[PDB]
Parts: sequence; C-alpha cells; structure tokens
Amino acid sequence: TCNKFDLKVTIKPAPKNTMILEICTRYRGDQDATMSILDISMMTGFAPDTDDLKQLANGVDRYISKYELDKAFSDRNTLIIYLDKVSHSEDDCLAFKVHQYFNVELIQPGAVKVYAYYNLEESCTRFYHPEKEDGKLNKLCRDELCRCAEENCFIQKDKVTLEERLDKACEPGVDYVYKTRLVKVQLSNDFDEYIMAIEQTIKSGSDEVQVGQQRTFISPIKCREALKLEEKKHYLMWGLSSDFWGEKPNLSYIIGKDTWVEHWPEEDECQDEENQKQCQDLGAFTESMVVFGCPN
Amino acid sequence: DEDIIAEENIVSRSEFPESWLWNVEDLKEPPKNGISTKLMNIFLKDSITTWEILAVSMSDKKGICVADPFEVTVMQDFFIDLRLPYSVVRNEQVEIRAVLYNYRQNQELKVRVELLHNPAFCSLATTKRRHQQTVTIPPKSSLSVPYVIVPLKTGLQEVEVKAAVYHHFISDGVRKSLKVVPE
Amino acid sequence: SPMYSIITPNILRLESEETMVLEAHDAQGDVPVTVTVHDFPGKKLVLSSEKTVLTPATNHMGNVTFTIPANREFKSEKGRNKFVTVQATFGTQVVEKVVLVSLQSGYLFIQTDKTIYTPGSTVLYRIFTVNHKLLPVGRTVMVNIENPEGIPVKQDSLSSQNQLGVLPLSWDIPELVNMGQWKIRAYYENSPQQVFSTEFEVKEYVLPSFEVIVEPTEKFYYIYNEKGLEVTITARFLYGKKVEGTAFVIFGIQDGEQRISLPESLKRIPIEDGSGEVVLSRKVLLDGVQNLRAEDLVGKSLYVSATVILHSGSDMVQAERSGIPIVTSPYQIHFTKTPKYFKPGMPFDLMVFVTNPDGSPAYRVPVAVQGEDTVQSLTQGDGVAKLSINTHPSQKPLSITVRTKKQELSEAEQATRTMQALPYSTVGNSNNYLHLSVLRTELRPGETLNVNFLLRMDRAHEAKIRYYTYLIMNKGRLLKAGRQVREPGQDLVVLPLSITTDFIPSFRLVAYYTLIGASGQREVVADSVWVDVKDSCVGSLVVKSGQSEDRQPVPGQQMTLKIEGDHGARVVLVAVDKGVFVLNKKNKLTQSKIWDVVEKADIGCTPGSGKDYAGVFSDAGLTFTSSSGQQTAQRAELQCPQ
Amino acid sequence: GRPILEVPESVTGPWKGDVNLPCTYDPLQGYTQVLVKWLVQRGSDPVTIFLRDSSGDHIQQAKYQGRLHVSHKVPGDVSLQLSTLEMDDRSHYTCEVTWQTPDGNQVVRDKITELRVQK
Ligand SMILES: *[C@@H]1O[C@H](CO)[C@@H](O[C@@H]2O[C@H](CO)[C@@H](O)[C@H](O)[C@H]2NC(C)=O)[C@H](O)[C@H]1NC(C)=O
Ligand SMILES: [Ca+2]
Repeated sequence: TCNKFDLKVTIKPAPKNTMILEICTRYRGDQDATMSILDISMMTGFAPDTDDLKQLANGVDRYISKYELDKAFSDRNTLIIYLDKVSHSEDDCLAFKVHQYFNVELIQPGAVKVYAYYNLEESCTRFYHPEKEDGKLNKLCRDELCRCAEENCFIQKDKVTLEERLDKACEPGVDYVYKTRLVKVQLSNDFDEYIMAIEQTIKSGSDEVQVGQQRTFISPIKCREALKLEEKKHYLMWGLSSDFWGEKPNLSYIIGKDTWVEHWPEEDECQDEENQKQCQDLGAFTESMVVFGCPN
Repeated sequence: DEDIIAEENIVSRSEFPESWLWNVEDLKEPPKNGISTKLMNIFLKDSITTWEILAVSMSDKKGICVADPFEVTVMQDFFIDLRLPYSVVRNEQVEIRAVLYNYRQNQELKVRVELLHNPAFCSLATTKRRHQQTVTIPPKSSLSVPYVIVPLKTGLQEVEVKAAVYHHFISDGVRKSLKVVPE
Repeated sequence: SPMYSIITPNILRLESEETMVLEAHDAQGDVPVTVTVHDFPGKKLVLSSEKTVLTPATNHMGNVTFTIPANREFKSEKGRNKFVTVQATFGTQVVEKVVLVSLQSGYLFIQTDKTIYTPGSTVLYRIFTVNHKLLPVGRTVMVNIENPEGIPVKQDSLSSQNQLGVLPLSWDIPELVNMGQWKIRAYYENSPQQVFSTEFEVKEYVLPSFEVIVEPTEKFYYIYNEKGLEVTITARFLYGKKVEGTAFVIFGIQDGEQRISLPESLKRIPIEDGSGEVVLSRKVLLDGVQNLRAEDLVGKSLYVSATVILHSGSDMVQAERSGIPIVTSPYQIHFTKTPKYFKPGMPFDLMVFVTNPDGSPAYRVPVAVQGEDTVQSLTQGDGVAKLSINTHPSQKPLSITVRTKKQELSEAEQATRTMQALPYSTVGNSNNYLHLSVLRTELRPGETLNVNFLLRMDRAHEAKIRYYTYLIMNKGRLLKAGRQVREPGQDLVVLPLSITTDFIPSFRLVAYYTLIGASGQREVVADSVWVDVKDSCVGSLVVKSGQSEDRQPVPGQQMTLKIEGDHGARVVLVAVDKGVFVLNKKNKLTQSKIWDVVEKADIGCTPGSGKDYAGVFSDAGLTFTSSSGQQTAQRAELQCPQ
Repeated sequence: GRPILEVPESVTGPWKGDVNLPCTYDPLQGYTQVLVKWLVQRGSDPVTIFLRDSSGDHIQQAKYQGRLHVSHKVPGDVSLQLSTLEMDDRSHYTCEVTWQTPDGNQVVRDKITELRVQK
C-alpha cells in the first residue's frame, strides 16, 4: 500500500517511436508535502526530450539539475525531477516526450518513485509499459505462489521432420506425450484454461493419467492467439515434470517455452494433398514410441 | 561477441561482511627496543570500501591499550555496485539498480552488463536467453542500470549481475543476498 | 616525646595491594612496628601479616604493604558499607583508624564488533577485565544482553582466569526481534552494585555507498553574527572518490530536549566536487522563534540535518550535527583545576581552564585577573594557564575574577568567570603554612618535574623543620612516598621528581611537616597539589601496512598487517567496513574513554589545599592518624561530595 | 637542554590547491630522531595520520592517501604537505617528533597548528 502518496503513471503513443509519459501524484493529509522527489527510469532503449525537460525545469516549483541536463542522448536512462511541493487538493501532473533510440526486442518496464526528501520509506512506485499497462511482468499466480510467464509460449515453429520430432521428445525431463481432444476452452482475463481429454498416453510418467480422463492446461493470456486452439480437435503435447500445478490427484499442467503443442488433423481429414505428410509422420511417431520406447 | 570476456569466465565478487578479522594474536616474537612485531597475513574481502581496522592489547606489565584506527582502502578502476534493499515482499514487483563505475582517468569504456537468471526470480532473464545491455560509460563517471524483478521463492534469495568491458581484460561480477518475506 | 603517625588511603580496595605509611617523629633507635587489619564491629583478623622496623638509618620513615582478602564476612552485610580497623603498634604505643572499604574490584570494558546490527546477525563482543591499575585480572563476571524495554534475554557467567583479562563472547540475534537500542551489561560477581554497559542498535538497513559530513565553519553560533551560520556539506564515497548530487539541509533549535524545527531554513543545494555550502539566515532563525529577543537564545543550541541524493538516485544518506551552542563569546573559563583555598600572606596560584563552547581546550589564549593590567599568561595546549596573585595576611575570603584578553575580539565577546577561596586555617592561629608549586607545562612520562616546597613560619621555630614528608597518589592508590630534606634558613627547596608511565593519567602530591610549637602544642602543616600527566597508553600499540608502505589493494588480495606492541601482550583485532559508521557511530571503545573512566573513579575530590591539615589529607584521598590524636575526619561516603 | 619544535600558530591554504604546514627543529648532540608522527584532531581528540620510522613512510587514514607528503631532505625538517585541499581538511594538525638519547630512553616534543582553507 502507498500509505502517503497516490501515484498514477501512464504511457501513451505520440499524436523512431516516440511516446507521452504522464506522471500524476498527490499526497495524503491535506497540508502540502515539502521538497519531494520523482525518480524515473526509462524503458530499455528510451530517452526524454532535452527540450520538454528544459521546459519542465524552467517553470518554477520544479528543478532539474544541470548535471542531468548536460547528459547525452547516448546514456540517460535514469532521471530525477525535484518538486518544491505536492499536496492532495488535486493531482500535480506532468508529462514529457520519451524517444526510442535503440530498437531491441522485449523492452523492460520503466518505473516512477515518489517520496519526500526526509522520508524514503514512505514512498510510492508505479511501473509503466506500452504492451502490459501497470507495468507488471507476466506472472501466473494461484492462491499464494507465482510462475514466470515471461518466456516463449511453447516450443516454437515449418518442416517438422520425423527425426526432429523423434529426437526432441527424448531430451531432459520429457515426462509425458499425449494425443488429446480439447473438451472445453475456459477463457478469462488473467490466465487461460484448456481442458484436454487424453485420447491416449504415448509416454506416461510422473502422473498416472488413465485414457478417457481429462486434464486442465493453463497458458498465459498473451499466448491465446499464438496457440489458437479450438474444441473438438486433437493435439500432440510434450511437456516437463516442472510444469505441473497443484498436488495429486488434482495435477494441473502448464504450457510454457518447453511444451510442444501441435494441431493434429482429424481422421477423415487425413486424406488431403495438404495434410498428407503430417498425418503420416504423426502416425509414424506414435508407433516408434509405443513398440520401441525411446531406445536411450 | 568479439573482444569481450565470456560470461562463464567471470567470477563474481561475493564476500561482503559488514565486519571481519575478529581475531586474536600474542606478540611472542622477541622484543627489539621493548617492542615486539607480528606479521599477519590476511585475505581481504570483496567489498570495495574502506576497512577501519582496530586493535586493543592487554599486557601483564603495561595493561590495556587501544590502538589508533588504521584504514585500508579496497579499490578497482571498474566495478558494479548492486544496490539491493534489505527485504522484498513475495510476488511484489520491485526495481533494483545496478550501478556501474568508471575511474580510468582518460578513457571511456564500452561495457556489456547482464542480469543473471534465477528460478527464484521472475525477470526477462530466462534459462535460454540472456538479459544484456551494452552501455557507454564516460571517464570518471557512473551509470545506473535498472533491472525489474519479481521475487517468487521465500527466504534468503540471490540477485547477481555481471559486466565485461570491450577491448580490455577488465570485468566484474556481484552476488548479493536479500530477504524475501511472505504476504 | 615521639609522635607516631600513619597515612593510608581514604578508601581501601579489596584483594589488591595497598600501602600504609609508617613514621615516628623525634624518635630514637630502632622502633619496631606490627600492623593489623580487622573488620569493623565484631572482630576477626583479615591481615595481621606485615610488620616492619623504623631505623634512624632511614630517618624513621617506613612502609608496610598489605592485602586484605575477600571474606565471607565482607559479603554478609550487603547493601550497607563495609569497614575495617587499621591498627599500628609502634613497639608498645598503638594508633588506629577506621577506614572505609569498597568491593569495586576494578573496571570492565565491553567491545562490540559493530555499532548497529540487523535481525539474524550475530553480535561479537569482548569483555576486558582489569583492576584499578588497568592490569589484567582473573575474576568471575556476570554478563547480560538486555532488550530495548529493559529485559534480560541472555545471561552468562564467565571467569577471565588464564584469559589475559579478555572474554570473547557472542550472541545470535533472532529473526523476529524488537528493533531499537539493545544493551550489554557486565559486572564483577563480588561487586553487583557496579554495572558496566554498552549499547548497540538493532535495525533493518543496508550499507550506504557513501558518507556525509556536516560541519559548521565555526564550532558555535554567535548571536551578533550578521552572516548567520555557515555549514559545509561534504559527501564522499567510502572507497575515497568524491560525490556529485543534491543535498537538502534543514536547521533547528534545541532547548534541553525540546527540538523545534525551522521549516523556513530548508535549502536545496548542489553537491559539486563532493562539496556544498549553506547558511542559516539570522533573520530566519529569529523569525522561527516566538520569544524573538536575541539574548533569549543564549544557551540553546543549533542542529543541522543533511540528506544527499546522488544524481543516479540509486542511493541516499542522512547526517546530522548537533549541539552547536549559541554563545555571546567564543570562550568559557573554568576553575575546576584551581584549588579553592589560599594561604593568607602567601601567593595563590590559579589554574584557569579555558574551553571553546563545545568543551575542547583553547590553545594559546590570554587570560588575566580583573584589575590587572600587564599580569597575563598564555594558555597551554591543554588549555590551562597559570596565574598567581599575592594575598594579604588577613582571613578575608579571596574573590577572584578572571577574563580573557584576546585581541581580535571586542570586550563584550571576552569571557569572564569569578571564584571565591577560603583561607587554610592553622593550628591555634599560629600562621604556619606550606606551599607547593609546579611549573606550567604539558607533562609526559620520561620527564623530570621540579616540585617547589615553600615554607612560611616564624623564625623562632623554623630551625626545627629538618624535612618535609610527601606522598604521591595515582589512580586512588599510594604510588610513592619519600622525604625531602631541608636545612634551617631555607624557605624554598625543590624535589626533582621523575615522571614514569605510572603517573598517567594524573597524580597528587600531598606533603606535610610537623613540630612542637608555641606551647606543648603538636602541630601539623600540610599542602597538596593536583598535577596532570599527558594521556596516552602505558605501553604502545600500532597496526600498520606491514608490507612496506604504499599502494591501494584489490578486492580479495593478500596483504600483511604489522602489529607492534609490548612483548608478551595479547592483541585483539576487528576490521569494520566504514559504511557501518554512516548508520551508527556511537559507543566505540576508545583509550581516552578508558582514562576518563579512571579519572571519574578518583578518591580525591579537590584540585588542592584544604580548610586545615586534616582537610588537605582527606580531600586528596588520604587518612592521617597519630598517637597525639591528630587525625582526618571519618570518611563514610564511597563517592566524592556532590 | 632537549630539542625544540617550531610550528606556526596557524596556516592558511587555497581551496582545491596545495598547502604546507611547517614543522622544523635545530638538531642536537645525543638526540637521534627515531619517529615522526602527524595527527589530525578529528574534533574530539587526536588521530595519527602520518608515521615515519626505520621502516619508512605510513599513511594511517585513507582520506590522505595520495594527497600527503612529509619533507625529508634537510635534517630538522619534518613539515607536512597536503595537496588538493577539501573543506573537510579544515582542522588542527599536530606534529610530534621522538628522539633517542644514547642511554636508551626516548623523549617527545609536539606542537599544534590550526589549518584553514580559503575559498
Ligand atoms: C615501600 O617500601 C619500599 C622502600 O624500600 C619501596 O619499594 C622499593 O622502592 C625502591 C625505590 O624507592 C626500589 O628500588 C625497590 O625496587 C622497591 N622494592 C619493592 C619491595 O617493591 C616502596 O615503593 C615503598 N612504598 C612507597 C609507595 O613508597
Ligand atoms: Ca591526563
């Protein structure tokens, strides 16, 4: 809880890739706080407008140091705006242009922190980001504990030759291999839900699941469109032991960077000059696993 | 990359006691002008700071004597200062700065900094993709590098960051603990 | 008819050696002496040991050196004060004295490796067990860890026996724990009523990367200074480099414990090249108070608070300087080192102590008596100047006023203090006196010191004064006693006394002569002087970069420390990161703390002289007793009057 | 008599610049110099910053490393030179010399100067 400060921070696109950062702060116990500090860090590969800063600094009530001003666009990822005061009658709001100068993937949330000079503990910190809002990193929590969802949606992508499948499913902790019909797709905001019914166990393991039984699969919301699954349809699924969720007999599975999810064409739909190869190979994959069993 | 020390070959400074050399000797070696001399060999810890060494002596004939403080400064041209807080709450997001310093008198340095990955922390660092920036630090100057993390496990957990400079055999690592607290 | 006399200390220590000083005056041939110690009321004899012989070969001045041991009888009348009867038999004649005893076995000193700790960390501490000469002793000690609300939570009982007076002990601070000022509390088993403590703080923190020093340009504030109060902020990295950043400084007035902040004083300055200045305006200060009269602020103090944030924002730190006194003068004058008794008709020496308002000595500062023109002397490094006035032979109490006469200052800026002195009363109005003097110089061991014995008595009896008896008290025990010879006609004579390390941190010279004057009147005349040796260790100790000299070492690199000190001595070490001291720097163990404890334990209460002879001896910490019935009055109080 | 130290009551120096605190004595027979010591009065009371002996020169407080030098040419000259004065250097400095007499005993003389720093 932000005991002594309300902090509201937004990032919005400009009316290579510049943006508008808006900082809205005010303080609790309605006589204005004295000298206060706004400590701002940038999104990886962003820098403020030298002008907008000089603009902010020159209007009295606020101070931005010469040392911060003489800094280069080359390396200015932190920044401190000093405020002569901040009450709560309203919100004291400011905004400046942040320019991207280094196009790298992912990009890390920025952060804003407020406090008065004479007490650092009593502070408020909000994180900002374009594709996440409120800046929170993709985690996946139930009850008490989280998992880092910031990672690949599932073993990624074109040729998928028989070796490539037969090989990749005998690595470290490949604990299960199922053919699955998808029985219900319980969407939601925070985390998705895919009830897969196990059509057969190709490789069993750390979970004695019987054929006909259903198992829930969780996946982050930001993966929804990339997985793009639909009910009634069959699948192929790798997965590890470190991917489970909750105690026996109620063991939920998680889809992460290490899981293989593959669309399996239906029985009659196999006979098509576009699904010819995949159907044969997925069929070949099964028998090699059943009759032989990873010749490790 | 080219002309930079590999991440695996960088050994991270880790021993950061607030206090040490809590330690006893007797001046046994025979006197020379009433004065005995001991030579103590020590290993200095990893902190980049100034140790204030203090000695008290107790003597049958001469009693109790408190030496004057003698300071030792431990120092490097290039190094990281990982600035962690004392505790962090579980599943709450925090920023932590990893400041980089440069004291070469007339030379800037290309540096590749990096946050390491840990199962106990959620951050852009994952087991198969590194989380490295590449910054330029002007001479007689420092740079903050902000890393955002989310603490998952409880108890005493470890944040660690490394840095290597381009075109020089210079580099540093730091491994500090912080405390993870339940809800 | 011979007078047998005996001098011992006002209070006597248990289990330690003490000296009792035998004399027969106007005696003939060998006069053998037994000396016995019993407990007081209801007797059982604790030291019958020690007899001696008084010979003309030594002009009948001997000593017996005894030790009273601890007994069950000394610990079965607790809460009230212990006592003994000290009994000398000079052949056949007996002289006795009841003498206070103390169980105070010596001192204890507690050392903690840090000044501030966090929950989950261990406290490392040592206890130094010494006696009243600061030598190591093996005794049983009781040790308590005490939490911020006053509760024992760990107890311990150790013996520093075979341990070179060092007791290493530790305590693990639990994870769930009361933040605040914890306490360590040690005392000797035998003397539970004397407790030695140390604080340490338990807090949640991380070490800062830099340090902040906030210093006023003058060590005080003068109310007539138009410029206000100049303060310098110095910020510096703990590895030695300078700091760039921003500082918020803010001032406040303190009156006793009432802290009244001055919000209108708050500034925000840049710290460039590790430095920055800031002034508290005199207008702001006077307008921050409601009493507003500028002289109503004299005696209060000013404090400054600085927060410094680096331009990185990645770390900040706070620092405060306190107790900047508001003064009308840059000086104070003290008469704590001047005896408060004069000898009518003789000179009166004055040891004026001049301090700066924070209490430190003011080197090379002139002082003079009010009414005296010309008559001035400069103060020494220890901030004491000597002056002397001639006193008129009446019993009229002396009222002395001393001023600073420092050029550069106005006259309202000069310091002043007044003191009164009473006349030493002689036996039957005989006007017989003795005056000891010493030269004004900072005295170190190794030096020779000339003690002047000046006589003053009628010519009709002076020819009988063949010798002066003198004694040297140091650290509450008798250190040395001898005779200073004198031949008839001599008024002044000098004892050339050699100052050894045994004289630290200071000492008393008491001296006396005796005769049969006027009638069958037995007369004692005494005087004493308090002399201040320069403080330092008795031996020495130095840690230095043993690896000969220079360079700045790298993290984890090997290096050689060179410890140098007294042969045989046990040396204990600690290395503390200077960051700790940025958070907390209170109660660190210091050699000048040790002496300051030692001088606070003094059984002498007066810088010299007295109302009479029996006053002279007792004020100095001594008992005098004789077969003619001349004696010091009973001392029953274990502590100096106040 | 024993040797005698000469040290100015005060010295003044340019901020950011250099300064010299003179400490000189006329040598005497039977008085070997065996130790030089400079202390700084850290407000309360004093703390050894420099140290010269048979072994060599010794800086015993880190804020002086690099900035501190004590004359060593003319016998009798043990003056102290600080470089790059910081406001924090403002303080009392004590020069203390220790001689040995042929029999063995040591004798000590010291003197205090007040260093000032002018902006
Ligand atoms: C009590 O008795 C003797 C006098 O003989 C003193 O002890 C000796 O003192 C002389 C110097 O005056 C030394 O040469 C000896 O080494 C000492 N011997 C002993 C037995 O310790 C002693 O100082 C006298 N007590 C006092 C305080 O005067
Ligand atoms: Ca002293």
